[PDB]
Amino acid sequence: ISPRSLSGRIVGGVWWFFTLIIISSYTANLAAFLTVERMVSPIESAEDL
Amino acid sequence: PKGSSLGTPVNLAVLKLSEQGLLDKLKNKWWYDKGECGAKDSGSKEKT
Repeated sequence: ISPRSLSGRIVGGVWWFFTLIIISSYTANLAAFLTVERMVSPIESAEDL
Repeated sequence: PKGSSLGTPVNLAVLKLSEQGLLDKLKNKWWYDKGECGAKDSGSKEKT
């Protein structure tokens, strides 16, 4: 966010694309676990119990 | 064999070994103790 920088543009371009992929994957995984309700079984084994 | 002297004593000894735990102990000894795959389920980490 400072004036015009030839290098700052590529930094904020790669960074913007990176954070875009990150937030997209976050939303996608959140929908994946609000849609897929798979009952996880805790500590079935006796030794871990 | 039918009518053998060892029939009933072995029939009782099997139950005696099962109730004592020696049968399960031998099972674990020759299956898991000598088993090549030692990590078994205690170290699998139960990925979740």
